[PDB]
Order: sequence, then C-alpha cells, then structure tokens
Amino acid sequence: VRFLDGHTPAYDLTYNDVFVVPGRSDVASRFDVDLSTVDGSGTTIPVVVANMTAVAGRRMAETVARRGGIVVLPQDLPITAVSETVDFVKSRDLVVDTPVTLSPEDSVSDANALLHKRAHGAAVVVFEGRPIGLVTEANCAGVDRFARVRDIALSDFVTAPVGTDPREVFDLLEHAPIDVAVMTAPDGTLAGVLTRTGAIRAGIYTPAVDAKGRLRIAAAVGINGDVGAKAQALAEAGADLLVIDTAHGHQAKMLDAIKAVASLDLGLPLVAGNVVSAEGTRDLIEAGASIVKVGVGPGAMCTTRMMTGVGRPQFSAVVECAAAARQLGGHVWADGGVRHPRDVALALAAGASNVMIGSWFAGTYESPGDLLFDRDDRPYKESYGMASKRAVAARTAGDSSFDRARKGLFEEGISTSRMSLDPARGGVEDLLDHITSGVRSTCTYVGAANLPELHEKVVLGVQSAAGFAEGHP
Amino acid sequence: VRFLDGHTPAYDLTYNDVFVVPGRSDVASRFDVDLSTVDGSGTTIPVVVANMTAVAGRRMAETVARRGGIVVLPQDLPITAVSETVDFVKSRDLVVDTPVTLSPEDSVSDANALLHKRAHGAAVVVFEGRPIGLVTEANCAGVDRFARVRDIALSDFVTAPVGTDPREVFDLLEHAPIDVAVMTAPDGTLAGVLTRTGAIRAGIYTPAVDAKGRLRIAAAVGINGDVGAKAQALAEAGADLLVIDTAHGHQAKMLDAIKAVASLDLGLPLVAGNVVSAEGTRDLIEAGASIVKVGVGPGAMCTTRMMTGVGRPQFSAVVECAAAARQLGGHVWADGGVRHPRDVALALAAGASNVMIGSWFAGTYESPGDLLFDRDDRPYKESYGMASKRAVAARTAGDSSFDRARKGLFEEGISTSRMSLDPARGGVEDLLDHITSGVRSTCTYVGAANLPELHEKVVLGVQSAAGFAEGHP
Amino acid sequence: VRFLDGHTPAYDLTYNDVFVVPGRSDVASRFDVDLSTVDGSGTTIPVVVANMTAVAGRRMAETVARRGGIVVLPQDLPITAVSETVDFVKSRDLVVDTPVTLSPEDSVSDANALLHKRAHGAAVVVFEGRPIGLVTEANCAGVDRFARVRDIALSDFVTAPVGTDPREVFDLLEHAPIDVAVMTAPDGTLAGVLTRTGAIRAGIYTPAVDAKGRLRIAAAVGINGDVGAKAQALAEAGADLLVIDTAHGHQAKMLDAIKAVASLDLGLPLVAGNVVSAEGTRDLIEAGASIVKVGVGPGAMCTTRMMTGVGRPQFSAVVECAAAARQLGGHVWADGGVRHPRDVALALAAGASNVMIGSWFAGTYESPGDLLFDRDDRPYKESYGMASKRAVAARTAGDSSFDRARKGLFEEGISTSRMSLDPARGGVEDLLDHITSGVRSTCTYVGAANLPELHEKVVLGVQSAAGFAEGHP
Amino acid sequence: VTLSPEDSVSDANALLHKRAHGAAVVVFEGRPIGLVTEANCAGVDRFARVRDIALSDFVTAPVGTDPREVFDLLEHAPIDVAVMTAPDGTLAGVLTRTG
Ligand SMILES: NC(=O)c1ccc[n+]([C@@H]2O[C@H](COP(=O)([O-])OP(=O)(O)OC[C@H]3O[C@@H](n4cnc5c(N)ncnc54)[C@H](OP(=O)(O)O)[C@@H]3O)[C@@H](O)[C@H]2O)c1
Ligand SMILES: NC(=O)c1ccc[n+]([C@@H]2O[C@H](COP(=O)([O-])OP(=O)(O)OC[C@H]3O[C@@H](n4cnc5c(N)ncnc54)[C@H](OP(=O)(O)O)[C@@H]3O)[C@@H](O)[C@H]2O)c1
Ligand SMILES: *c1nc2c(ncn2[C@@H]2O[C@H](COP(=O)(O)O)[C@@H](O)[C@H]2O)c(=O)[nH]1
Ligand SMILES: *c1nc2c(ncn2[C@@H]2O[C@H](COP(=O)(O)O)[C@@H](O)[C@H]2O)c(=O)[nH]1
Ligand SMILES: *c1nc2c(ncn2[C@@H]2O[C@H](COP(=O)(O)O)[C@@H](O)[C@H]2O)c(=O)[nH]1
Ligand SMILES: O=c1[nH]cnc2c1ncn2[C@@H]1O[C@H](COP(=O)(O)O)[C@@H](O)[C@H]1O
Ligand SMILES: O=c1[nH]cnc2c1ncn2[C@@H]1O[C@H](COP(=O)(O)O)[C@@H](O)[C@H]1O
Ligand SMILES: O=c1[nH]cnc2c1ncn2[C@@H]1O[C@H](COP(=O)(O)O)[C@@H](O)[C@H]1O
Ligand SMILES: O=c1[nH]cnc2c1ncn2[C@@H]1O[C@H](COP(=O)(O)O)[C@@H](O)[C@H]1O
Repeated sequence: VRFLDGHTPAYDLTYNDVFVVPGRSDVASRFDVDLSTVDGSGTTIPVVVANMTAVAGRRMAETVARRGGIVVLPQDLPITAVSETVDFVKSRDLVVDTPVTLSPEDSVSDANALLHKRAHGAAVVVFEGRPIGLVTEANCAGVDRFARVRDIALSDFVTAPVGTDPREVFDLLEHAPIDVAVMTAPDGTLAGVLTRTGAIRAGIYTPAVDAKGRLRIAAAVGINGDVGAKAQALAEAGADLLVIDTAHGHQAKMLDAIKAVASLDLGLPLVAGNVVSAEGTRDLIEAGASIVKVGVGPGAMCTTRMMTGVGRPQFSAVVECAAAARQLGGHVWADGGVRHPRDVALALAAGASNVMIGSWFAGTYESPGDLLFDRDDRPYKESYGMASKRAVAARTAGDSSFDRARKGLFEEGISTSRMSLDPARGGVEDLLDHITSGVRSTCTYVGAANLPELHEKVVLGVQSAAGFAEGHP
Repeated sequence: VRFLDGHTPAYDLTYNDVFVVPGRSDVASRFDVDLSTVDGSGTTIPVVVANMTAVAGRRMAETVARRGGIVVLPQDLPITAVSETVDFVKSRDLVVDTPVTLSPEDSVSDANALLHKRAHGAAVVVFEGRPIGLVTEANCAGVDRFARVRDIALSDFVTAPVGTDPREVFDLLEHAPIDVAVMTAPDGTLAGVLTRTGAIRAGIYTPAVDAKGRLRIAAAVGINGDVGAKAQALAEAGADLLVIDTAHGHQAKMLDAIKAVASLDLGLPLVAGNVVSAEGTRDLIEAGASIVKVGVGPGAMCTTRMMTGVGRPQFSAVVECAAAARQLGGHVWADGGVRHPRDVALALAAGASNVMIGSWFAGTYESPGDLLFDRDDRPYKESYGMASKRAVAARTAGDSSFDRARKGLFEEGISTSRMSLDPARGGVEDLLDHITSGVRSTCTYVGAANLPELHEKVVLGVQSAAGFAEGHP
Repeated sequence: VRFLDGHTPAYDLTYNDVFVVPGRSDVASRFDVDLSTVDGSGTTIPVVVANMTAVAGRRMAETVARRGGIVVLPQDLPITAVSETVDFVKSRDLVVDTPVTLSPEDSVSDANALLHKRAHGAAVVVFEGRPIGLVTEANCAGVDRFARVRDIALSDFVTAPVGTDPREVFDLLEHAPIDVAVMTAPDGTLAGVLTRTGAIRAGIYTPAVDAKGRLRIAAAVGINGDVGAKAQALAEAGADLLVIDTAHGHQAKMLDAIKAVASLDLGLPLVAGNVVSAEGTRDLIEAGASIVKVGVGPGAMCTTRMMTGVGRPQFSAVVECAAAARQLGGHVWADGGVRHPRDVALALAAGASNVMIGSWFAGTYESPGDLLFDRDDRPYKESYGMASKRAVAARTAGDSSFDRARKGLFEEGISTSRMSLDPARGGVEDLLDHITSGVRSTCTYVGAANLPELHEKVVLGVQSAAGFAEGHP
Repeated sequence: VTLSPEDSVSDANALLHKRAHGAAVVVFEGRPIGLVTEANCAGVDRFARVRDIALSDFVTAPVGTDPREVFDLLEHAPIDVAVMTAPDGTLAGVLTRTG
C-alpha cells in the first residue's frame, strides 16, 4: 500500500487513524464496480458474517447469501442442527425470499411476534402449502392476543408465478396496498414472496452459489477434540468453506488442527485465525490454510485488550498480514471492529479479501435473537461474545460442576449488549445496501473497477483525531 | 508556507491542528487591511456562499454581494428561476437594502412571519409603490392573526432621499423610535431602507459589482447532461462566474465538462471541483479551469468520510492544492468545514484565494428556509446536503420509480440539520462582521496589509489537541 | 532546559503536554526553598496579578503584596484613582491586615454584604477610629435588613497592641470564639486585624516592599495616546514597576512606546508585551524593556485563537522567549492560561522569572467584583477580558456613537464568565498557599533551593493525553 | 422613600419596596433633587453611591395642586411619580396617577 509522503507514524493505526485520497478515475458509475472476491469464498460482495451464535442463524444465512455474502455457522452448533440449516439454505430460491408463514389457527399473539423474523412487513397465511391471506402489523393492532389469524387476515393479495421477471413484479406492486407479491408454484403452492425492494436488489446483487446453483454457507470448528472428524462431518453436511477459529491462532494446537484438516483433503477453502502478525500469517498458511483470519481484540464484544493488553490496531494488522499472505499466494479476512462502511472499505484497501462482521448484524430482523424493546419503545436485540460466561456456560454444560467452576476463571467477552435496530431500515439487507454503496463509492474515488484494483491503486494518509472529526457523523 | 523548525508531522493537518505565529507588523489599524481577492471572482471580502439550496437564495445573494461576497446559485435551479433571481440581484441598490414590504390588506399573521426574511426588524407598508407605514414585531404582539396590517401599522417614520450620505442617515436615526430610515425616490416611491448598522457597513464593505456597476452573482452547473448548453444559458442569463461542481472532481466526466465549457469561450471565471490532490488540481486547470474548488469530506452536511473513508484533512489539502494551482497561475477555493473565523483565516494562510461557506449561513434570516423554533423557543433553520435523500428526491423527481429506487442506494449527505440563529445577531451580515474582523486581525498579527501578503508572510506551527484547547471557545 | 532523550516532538507544547522528572536532592525541607525572583520586580513569590479590571483592585493589591506578589493596576484606571489606590497600599501595615469596618449606624443589610470583601470572617465596628465590637455572618442571620449594626455586634473581642509577635497572637486566639485579634495603636485607635492563619503566613511569606519599606504596586499603560506622559504620571504617583501592554506586542507602535518611556529614565523596571517569538523578545528588549510579557491567546477570557488562529502553545512560547531574553540579560513573564499550581511550576521551569495570573484570582473575596450566588447558592464572581465588548464600552464611552459603532466590529474577549469561589478557601491567600506549596515541592523534586536552580537543574519530558490523565484530577 | 446621595445602591435597592410608588426621592437639604427606580440600580455595583444613578429629571408640582391636573401631568411621564413640593421648595411627598 502507498501512503502520502512523510506519513510514517511511530505507532500502529486503526481504521480511525487513516483516510483514502481520491485519484484519477474513469469509472463512470458506481454500479460499474465489480465487488466479487478472489479468495475462493465464492462471495460476490466482500462481506462475511461472523461465527457468532447471536448473529449466524438460518434466516441470516439465507438472506445474506442471496445478496452475495456468506454466513459462518458457529462451532457450538450440533451436527444435526448444522445439517438441517444447510439443507434449508440450499433449498432456497435465488430470487424469491422465504416469508413468515402462519396457520389460520395461529393466535394473533404469535402472528405479531413472528412478523419481525423477516423484513417483509407481512406474513403469508398458508393452508396445506397454499397461500390464503396476508397478515401485517396493522391487522394485529388492537385485536385480542388470542383471536385467530383467520379473523384478521387480508383475503386479497397480489400473486405471480415463480420465475416471473423481477422487473415486472416491481411494476405489479406499484399501486398494491401491500408491498408483497406472493410467488406461487405451477400447482398453486407457496414458493415465497418478493417485495419492490427485493426486486430491485435482484438486479443489483448476485447470489453466492455453489457448483450446483444453491446458496453458499460456511461452518466453523474449534481446535479442541477431534478436529479432523468434526471438519469431515461439516464437509459431508454440505458446508462450502471451513473456518478453524480460536482466540490465539498462533499456538501449536492450532497448527496441528490445520494439518489434521488439510491432510483429509476435503477440497474446500480453509480459513484459520486469529493472528495479527506476519509470522503467524505465514505459519498458518504453511500449516495448510489458504485464508488467514486477522484480528485480536477489535471485536465489539471483546474484553481481551483490557484483560491482557494483547492486541493490535486492526488496520496495521491487516496491512502487515495481507502482505505476508500475498507473498505465499494466500488471502486475509479482516475480522472485528466494523462499525461503519468506511471500516469495510479501509480493510479492503489494506489488502483483505473479505471482511467479517459480527455484532453490527445482530441488530437486524434476520438475526437469531428475539426482538426486544426498551422503556422508550426503541427496538433492539442482544449480542454477546463467544468467549463470555454466557457462551462458555452453554458450550460446557456437559462438564462437572468442579470443572465448570475452575474454567469460570477466564472470561474475555461480554455476556450481554444492546444492539439497536434502525427504526426505518431494520433489515440486514438494508445494512448491506449501506455497506456496499460506500465500498462502491470508495472504488470510484480511487479509480478502481474491482477489489484487486482497489488495493493496487489506493493511496492512504494518516490523520489526527481532529482529522477523523471532519465531516458529519 | 513556512512552518516552525521541526514541525513536520507524520500526518495531514486540519484547521484545529495548526496555529499562526505573529510577526513584526507596521499595519497601524485593522481597518487598513485590504481584503480584496485576486482570483477574478470580484469579491472584496474572501467569502463565497456555497451552491446549496438551503443557503443560496436571492435574499442571500443580494445581501452578501452588497458586502463584498458572492453567492453561487445551486445547479438544481431552473433557468427561468435563475434569470428571475439574477435580474432581481442586478437591480438592487449598492447602499440601500431591500426591505420586507407589506400591503395594508395583508394579515397580521403574514406580517409576523414575513418580518424574519430580513434583519431590519421592521417591514414597510406600501400602497402603489409608496411607503405609508412601518410594522415591527412589537406591533403584532397580541393582535388577532387575521386583523389587517393597517390596524397596527406605525404611521410616522423617518424618510430620506436615495443618494443621501450614509453618515447623515446614521445621525438621523440616533433618537428615532425605530432604527429604520425609509429611502425614497424623487417621485416618492420606495427605494429601500437603511439602518444605523447598515450605514456603518456602507463605509466598511465595498460592494462586489460587475462592469455595469451591478451586484455580482454566480451560478453552478453539474457534469451530467449537456454541460455546454447549460453553461451558456447561465452565462446569457447574467452570471458573473460559473462553478462546475461534483463530489469526485477528478474523473473523466469532469474533465470533459470543463473542456466543453472552456471551448465555448464565455469570458467568465471557471471554477471546478472538488479535489484534494496536487495532481487533481493540475488536471482541472489544464482542462480549462481558472479556479479549483478544494474539499472532499469536511462539509458539515457530508457523510462521505464515514461512508467511504475518502477525504483529506482540509488544511493540508488546501496547502498542497494552492501551491499546485499557483505554479500554473491558477487559484484555489477552500470549500467546506468552516465553523469559526479562524478557519477562514487559516485557509487564506494556506494559500486559498477564497473561502466557500455553506451550513454556517443557513442559520440566518436571509437564507431561503423558513424560521423555526424548538421546544425551548430557540430560533433555528434547516440545513441539508446536496447529495442527501431529500435533495436527490427533488433533483430526480421526474424519473421512473424503478430508476429512483436504484439511485436510492447512494446517500452521502444528511437530509436535515438544525442550525441555530444567534438570538442577538441573527443576520448574515453579523456573521460577515464576525468573520472579516477575525481575518483583519490575523493580517495585522502577521504584518500583512492584504491577502497576498498574508500567504507570503505567515509562519505556522503544529499543535496537539491540548494546544487547541488553550483559550475560551 | 534539558529534555529526556528523543523527546523532540514535531509540534509545540502546552503545560499539559509536559512533565518534570525528579532528580537527586539534598533540600531537606520544602520550607528551605527560596521563592524570591531576580527580575527586578521585587516579588518574593513568583506571582504577579494581571492588569485586569475584574481582578486588580486595591484590596487585591494590598493582600498579595503583603504575601510577596505584586498587582498591576489596569491601564483604564484614571490617574486620580491610581494615586488614591497607591497611597492606600503604601500606608498598609506589613503584618496586620485591613479589616472591613462598620459604623454602628450602618444597616445589617450593608454589614452582611460588606463582610465578604475580606476573608477574615468578621468586620470591626468602629467609632471615631477605635474598635467597639465585631460583626460576623452569624450575627446577621435572621435579623431585619434595616436593623442597625449596634443591635447585633459582639461587645467583647480579643485586643492586642500593634507590633506584638505574631507567634503570641496565634496563642491568644487558641480559645477565642472569633478567630480575629483586633490590633490597636498606642492611643487605642484601630490598626487592623490578625487571624490565626494570618499570623502563620507572616512567618512564611515575606512582604514585597519598596526602598522605604512600603508594599509594592505596579501599573499598566497602553500604547495609544501620549505613552510617555502617561508613564511619567504613573511613576510620580508611586508605581514600582511599569507594564506597557497590548495584544500584538510585536508592532511598530509598541516599539515606539517602549523607547518613549525608556528615554524618560524613570528608574523603574519596564515590562512590555505580549509576544511569543524570540524575534519579538529581542526587539522589545532592544527598544528598552527589561522584562518581556509572553502569551498570545492562552488567557481564559480570550477568544483570539478562535477569531484569528493566531497564538502559540504557552510552554513552548515561554521556553523560546526566555532563552532569547537571557542572552540579552533580560527576563520573561509567563502571562495567561494558569489553572493549577503545575502551570506556575512549569512556567518557571521553562525559564520565566514571574508568572502572571488573571481570571483564577477573580473568584476570591479580595477581587473588586461583587460576590454573587447561582440558583444552587454556590458563590461565584464575574470575570471578563480587557478586549471584550464590556471592557471597550467603558474604555471608549467618551467617543462619538459613530466611532463606537465602527469599533464594535472587533471583539477578542468574552464579556462575562462565572468564576466559582472554593466554599472553604475563598481567599486569594488560600490560592497563594495552594500555588506556592506546589512550586516549593517542584523545587525539592528537582533538587533546587531557589528559582534560578529550578530552571538550571530541571529535566523535562513529553507525554500524550493519556500521560496527563495519570493521577487524580 | 427618601435617600441621601451618600446612601449605597444596596440600601437604595432594598428600601424601594417599603412603598408602592416604585421610585425613591433623593433629597439634599430637604429638597428633591433626583429619583431612583429599580431600573436605575440594575447592574450597578452594590456599594456605589446613590448620586451615581439618580435621575435628575422628574415631574414636580406644588402641594395643594388639584389631583386631576397632577394626573394629567404624568400621562406621558417616564416615571409615574410626581414630586410634590412645599412653597419653600422642600419635599412635601409624592403623588402617583392612581394616587
Ligand atoms: N465536496 C464533497 O465532498 C461532496 C460530497 C458529496 C456531495 N457533494 C455535493 O453534491 C452535489 C452533486 O451531487 P453528486 O456529488 O452526487 O454529483 P452529481 O453531479 O449529481 O453526479 C455525479 C456523477 O458522477 C458519478 N460518480 C462516479 N463516482 C462517483 C462518486 N464516488 N460519488 C459521486 N458520484 C460519482 C455519478 O454516477 P453514479 O451515481 O451512477 O455513480 C453521477 O453520474 C454538489 O453540490 C456537490 O458539492 C459534495
Ligand atoms: N495577550 C493576548 O493574547 C490579548 C489578546 C487580546 C486582548 N488582550 C488585552 O487587551 C488589552 C488591550 O487591548 P488591545 O489589545 O485591543 O490594545 P489597545 O491598546 O486597546 O489597542 C491596540 C492598538 O493596536 C492596533 N492593532 C493592530 N493590530 C491589532 C491586533 N491584531 N489586535 C489588536 N489591536 C491591534 C489597534 O488598532 P485597531 O483597533 O484600529 O486595529 C489599536 O490602535 C490588554 O489588557 C491586553 O492584555 C490581550
Ligand atoms: C473477543 N472477541 C470475540 C468474542 N466473540 C467473538 N469475537 C470476535 O469478534 C468478531 C466480531 O467482531 P464485531 O466487532 O462484533 O464485528 C468475531 O468474528 C470474533 O473474531 C469474544 O468473546 N471476545
Ligand atoms: C457532502 N458534502 C456536501 C454535500 N452537499 C454539499 N457539500 C459540500 O459541503 C460544502 C459546505 O460545507 P459547510 O461545512 O456546510 O460550509 C459545500 O460547498 C459542498 O462542497 C453533501 O451532501 N455531502
Ligand atoms: C484575550 N486575552 C486577554 C484579554 N484580557 C486579558 N487577556 C490576557 O489574559 C491574561 C490572563 O489570563 P488568565 O488565563 O485569565 O490568567 C492577561 O494577563 C492578558 O494577557 C482579552 O480580552 N482577550
Ligand atoms: O414462518 C414461521 N412460521 C411459524 N413459526 C416460525 C416461523 N419462523 C420461525 N418460526 C418459529 O420460530 C422458531 C425459531 O426460528 P429462528 O429464529 O428462525 O431459528 C422456529 O423453530 C419456529 O418454531
Ligand atoms: O417583502 C415581501 N413581501 C411579501 N411577500 C414576500 C416578501 N418577501 C418574500 N415574500 C414571499 O415569500 C416567498 C419566498 O421568498 P424567498 O424566501 O425570498 O424566496 C415569495 O415568493 C413571496 O411570496
Ligand atoms: O470596610 C469597609 N467599610 C465600609 N464600606 C466599605 C468598606 N470596604 C469597601 N467599602 C465600600 O465598597 C466600595 C468599593 O470598595 P472596593 O470593592 O474595595 O473598591 C467603597 O467605595 C465603599 O463604599
Ligand atoms: O425612606 C426611607 N429612607 C431611609 N431609610 C428608611 C426609609 N424608610 C425606612 N427606612 C429604614 O428602615 C427602618 C425600618 O422602617 P419601617 O419598616 O418603616 O419601620 C427605619 O428605621 C429606617 O432605618
């Protein structure tokens, strides 16, 4: 990477410490930028969802992969639950989304709460697999909780066959009272739904798909136990990518874990982390990893810095690690600390091939957690670290009370945090729009038409805290 | 520019990061400083009003130009509205201001709200072009909103012929109940008003006028569409200066737009921006621009930094760009981030020939927005960026709903902001006093009698955030 | 001054940016340190009170000079009021203080208000010059405001002859209900008062006195008008030191004012400021000044930095100017920005001979302003700059309304500020105890027995914002 | 309320509320010379003298004047207080429009 003349600080840099200076550009439109990655992950946008139980569920996996990202299932997930989630994701349609479905015998109480598991603003009343009505939040307003869905469902709705041009579906819904088109199979059974915004995103995002045309999904594994047997079971379950994840990725047990998985020859991309040094990046690649996950400390749920003093400013860590992996034909994932789209753009400019986002996506409809409200009726969801006392409790529940007490000495993560939803744009696809629009604008500012050209052409500068304050938050 | 020995930091600088060291001075008075610019804009004070719809209206254009600045009309303005605004500004008197005028049949409701479109504190009642009374806010206190103006108008007021020396008018109003002198034409028709403060400003500020002696006004044009045909229509409408404006001014489309306007040979100063690099400055000047607008990110309504990471600390950007423009005989406008008079002074010390100010002037009586009040009865006006959802909607309202949806992906500006009016000095001329008094003191501190000597003689230093905190805000 | 190895930052330093590293010391006690100055001011502590109308009154001048400092009377004071203040100060006792005095005919309303003009907690009731009672705040609690002093005054009080050993007076008051000994002349007339703390301070602070044994006092003069005639009148009125003062001290009008005063050969130390550059220090000294006042911007009432961007971090300014002055046999006063005793200590370590303090001392009983209370009953007093709209209004009240309106364009100071009094230690002598105890501890940490050894032996270091945060606020 | 020119502003401000006139009369040798209102003491140092803030101009009339005429003399007066004087010029008291 190139920095402005004289910008050689005597310290390491975070995303807040740096800026991109624009260059000469011939890219006429921000829609001309190709956001596809080149690390073998198969993503068409540089966004990976972290293997955190508060974020990485089946609804998130379907929604993100349709728009070009990928979700890493957490390592604490049982293999049967993994197999059920993968089979659900890989049976999803590439354009039409899975709606909330309700039986006419369901209670209005259930209908009100289930509505927010998706961002469509409406649920489809189904009977024997066929749509018979719609339910919105307005239909549940004032009704007793224990009335049935059949008493409140709207009986008329827009229907269209699966395979219809999304541009046409956009025009069908211009003057419809509900911005939902119920997509049906030739026999009349429910195939899914498609909103006006969903139709727009169909011509903007390319789905991340496997060799069979099914949505991609990844899975994580720990370094304890039989790593090889666990990795092979995840591969046979249908995972398209494997993440061997641990806090201190530069230890001997991680090196042995990588070799055990690589020697099985699963034919899948192997991600291993986390490290923040050039030496650790080389050692993980030499062990058999093709992608190195970079980040020790920056996660919004992490207390590692305050507990140990161990960490590294994430921008400088990605710059050094991406350069070391580039020498060996490897790639780097920037993992942790993403708060605004500039953090995504700056990580990619630093040399990362993908960016892993965690806590930010917990505050969305699609995340696994229940939607909550504070005293001011502001919507929010919980997030927590995978090394907190809450996560360790659910992961080690099978141990004796003696071992659980001794292990309770260590906690390097928060057990609860409030992640607010934007009152208007509360879906993960709204955040993807936010992130990708910013990255696309970064590329045209530097004159790049794709992500390799971004890292090649970017010129960076160092600023003080006053520099970061320039502009509006 | 000269910096103190050893002040060569490994980062770029904002206005907050630097300070001016005083030098030996023989300038006896701060009124002896010449504030005229030498970039061909014609401004006698180094203030340009940004081409933002929330700031640049006809009341702003008249008021600022009389005091020596210039207003750039936004590019979203229809050519008919531009012609009507230019003809209004170029028919204004050089000393006597345009008051709020009222018909005696107007409602007290209308009279109360219209008062705050000027800073005179009084409106003139007019019948067939001739003044017959005055209305103040004290006259509207308690009266029914739908009583007529004639029921509360003050029948006696100070009058004087247009052309009277402003110093005499100052003396006529010393003991008058209302500090407004109604200036009249030989036939008795209204020519305008002149307050005590307005008479003082006539001896301090030189109006910015064209070759016919009429107040100057500028106009902005985008890089899309037929830039040549638009620029020529703006020239024939009477614009004294043309601004070709876009966020990423260092792209091929901007370079072609400059050449298309330059080859038309309109005989007007040609401004193009925005860039923050020396290379960008040279490319714009070589394409045909005489003035380069500098600034990517620092605007108070901008979110470009947080969306993309793209931007440059404005002080270092002005320093590098002004030196590159100077090499080619061109000039540089410092655009964005002005919060206090020190920002204007430091930008001129960095080598800029003019300073463009936007959001700061939205919180004045003369800006186009309506005057609003919060729950605490504090006066304020709205401000918003020209690339926000609000501005883009008005600029693309005639496109199809499909295209407006796709274009909705990008938003690099805030759509609403509260800019407070100083409860005492709420007029834009009060801010011009504040700004120019600071620049004049800077010039005497360094020993400069004019703006070229300011950039020539200034010595600068770098400070930490503790240095900026010294003093009171 | 010596800095630690490698501590050569690329920016200028404030008091917050630096620290002192202790060295080997044989100074057994902090009471062994000699705080006397060597600049010819005659002060025995390194404290000078600023020539600000909100701080520099006759009660302040008496109290500080008895403890070793000196007060500079403001330049706006008429020569008649100057002569009266000097004659009051030079007739004061060197040990015994001047109390608030009351007539028995005075109202309780006046007694409770007058009580806070001194820090004694008691006023002396006087009749024909002799004491007849005491009045405390508890004696006025609940009494009608227009009852007379004779109705509430305490009739018995401790009395002692003037010249008594303060050590004994400390013992006389050990068991007295009111901590004040009324000091009397041989004929029984009131000579003043002395408290337990006041007797302690007599053995700690050496009074600053002239050649005849009378308390010292200084006076300021501006650079406009007949500077030579104004300086001579101040010399004949009894001033012990002259201060030629202006914001921009490095201008031609100041250099002529110094030469005009030096040519009169008044035999007094001549102070001139303000500058922040070595070149300005040399020019003022060569013009005839023996002491250069350093500081442009750091004053708590100043807005110069925000209006103009002109200034310099005060520590670096003092280091440079003190070094240039010492080459020419001159001295430097550190003027502005003192908030804590460390600021005084660091200014002396930087090479200043004396430290000027302004607004900090406004929040004391002895300052000329009236004592005020907020809604929470917190004691405070007003402070304001000598270049604010309030100050220039009184200074130019005799000019025409036209000129005062034109000069209203410039305002480089705030016109009102709330300076809180410490509810326990509200006297200026308490702040003197606070400041000088800190400076004495600084000298023993460095190994210095006097102020010249402090500057000679001190080793300094540079810190970040985190370094300044170490310790308790 | 009567005030000497040597009285303090602090005393003058507090004494004004012993009557409903809203103004006090400054007196030197029994003669009315100035008026003190609450607006005169607003912002002034509490221990300045009354002689610094007194209004030297006030409506005056001899005692025994018809109240109806005194009422009309005060219609446009800034202070609604008329100073009534004895034949020798000394102060006889005051008379407001409502009085
Ligand atoms: N000075 C600044 O930092 C700044 C920042 C934002 C906005 N603005 C203000 O916004 C107004 C104009 O709106 P605009 O900036 O959107 O320009 P515009 O003139 O309305 O359109 C810009 C054109 O350039 C293309 N473009 C390519 N890369 C771009 C990029 N990185 N950012 C923006 N457009 C890009 C756009 O196509 P696509 O849209 O299809 O990509 C579009 O065709 C002006 O008043 C300008 O001052 C200024
Ligand atoms: N130490 C500081 O940083 C600082 C800052 C502000 C004020 N002050 C305080 O203000 C008081 C004196 O008021 P003053 O400084 O306005 O001086 P002053 O003695 O009242 O007047 C200064 C004279 O110098 C001229 N001048 C030229 N350049 C000037 C500049 N940059 N700033 C001010 N005057 C300039 C003024 O003419 P024009 O007015 O016509 O230009 C005027 O004739 C002192 O008590 C001083 O301590 C100090
Ligand atoms: C520290 N870090 C933790 C913990 N659980 C997960 N993580 C890391 O944070 C990343 C997410 O960062 P965000 O800022 O939330 O996007 C994860 O990918 C993982 O690397 C924990 O308990 N402590
Ligand atoms: C970013 N920048 C924007 C937008 N509209 C205008 N601008 C820029 O800001 C300047 C004004 O800055 P202030 O800090 O308000 O004085 C304008 O002149 C223009 O360059 C926007 O939506 N985003
Ligand atoms: C700026 N500086 C001003 C003004 N009046 C006085 N001063 C300066 O400040 C010093 C006092 O500083 P503190 O921090 O209050 O102790 C004075 O000695 C003088 O140099 C003013 O209006 N603006
Ligand atoms: O569309 C739906 N209809 C009915 N129940 C649902 C629907 N989506 C989720 N649920 C229920 O909510 C549980 C949790 O879903 P998750 O949050 O998507 O894992 C499921 O196991 C179901 O019981
Ligand atoms: O002096 C005035 N008298 C009456 N109406 C006015 C006056 N100034 C502005 N208006 C009204 O306010 C509208 C907006 O004015 P603007 O804010 O100056 O563009 C005008 O089109 C008029 O309808
Ligand atoms: O001891 C005192 N007794 C009575 N009045 C005092 C005393 N000290 C100050 N004053 C009054 O307060 C005014 C202002 O005093 P200063 O605040 O010390 O300048 C004086 O002019 C007196 O009117
Ligand atoms: O007009 C006045 N001038 C001066 N002092 C007054 C005046 N009226 C009352 N006082 C004072 O206030 C005290 C109490 O007055 P009373 O409340 O009327 O009894 C008197 O004894 C005087 O000291």
